[PDB]
Amino acid sequence: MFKTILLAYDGSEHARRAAEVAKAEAEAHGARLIVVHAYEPVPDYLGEPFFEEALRRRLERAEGVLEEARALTGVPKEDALLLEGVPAEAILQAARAEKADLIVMGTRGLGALGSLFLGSQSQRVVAEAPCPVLLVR
Amino acid sequence: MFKTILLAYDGSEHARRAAEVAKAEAEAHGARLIVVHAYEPVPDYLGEPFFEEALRRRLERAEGVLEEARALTGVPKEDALLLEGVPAEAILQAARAEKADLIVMGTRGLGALGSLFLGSQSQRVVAEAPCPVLLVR
Repeated sequence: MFKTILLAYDGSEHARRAAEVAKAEAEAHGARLIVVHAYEPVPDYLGEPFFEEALRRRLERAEGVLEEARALTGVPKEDALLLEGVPAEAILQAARAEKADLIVMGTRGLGALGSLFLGSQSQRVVAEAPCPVLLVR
Repeated sequence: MFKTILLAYDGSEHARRAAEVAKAEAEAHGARLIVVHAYEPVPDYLGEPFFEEALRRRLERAEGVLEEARALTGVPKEDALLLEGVPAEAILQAARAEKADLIVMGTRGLGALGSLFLGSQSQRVVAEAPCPVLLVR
């Protein structure tokens, strides 16, 4: 059987630190490490040609952030997932689908709303995760 | 150098599950596991002989809960600590003093006030911990 560590990464300093923690946990447990970056879609009230230009830049940056996480953790490309949607929901859906044993994530980052206690996306994952959550500042 | 995993234990089902997680983390990392149980003191407005009888029962139960955690994790007696005071503050003071690398704790338990999102003591530890926190339901 194998254990799976899921890292939520958004390019924030919190997430870089979470990446170092998740790499060490996967190595210590002999577990598979899956890295996920989730991005919200460009809003569709933008008109031509702005929508299309924003769609291209948004995806290119999202892929640049996920490539960074793959470079910091060393996981194969198939294990670095790019999900479009509400971040916490993407993370929780990946954790369920991958039968994750632990989700490692920064205390803050991942979305636009949060407090100095937790970002709104980390708080939703802590409330609904199907496995233990390792929070990293 | 050595890594230290600190387990907060209160005898709740959350804490029993956290104990299984903390035992596996210490084994996987080759880390020292310190188990802490914190209890609040008997209130001193109780009169004689009630105060003294409550003092004796409270300490005996606190030691029974900590012995349970030592039996579930296998740590030596010197590594199972019994602290009297506000739970989260005892936990955070132990984590600082023991240079903890991770605190593993249930999402709920440890005190008298909490919500269905987190107990008030887990929330304070998440807000102030000197290291990453691994929350376990």
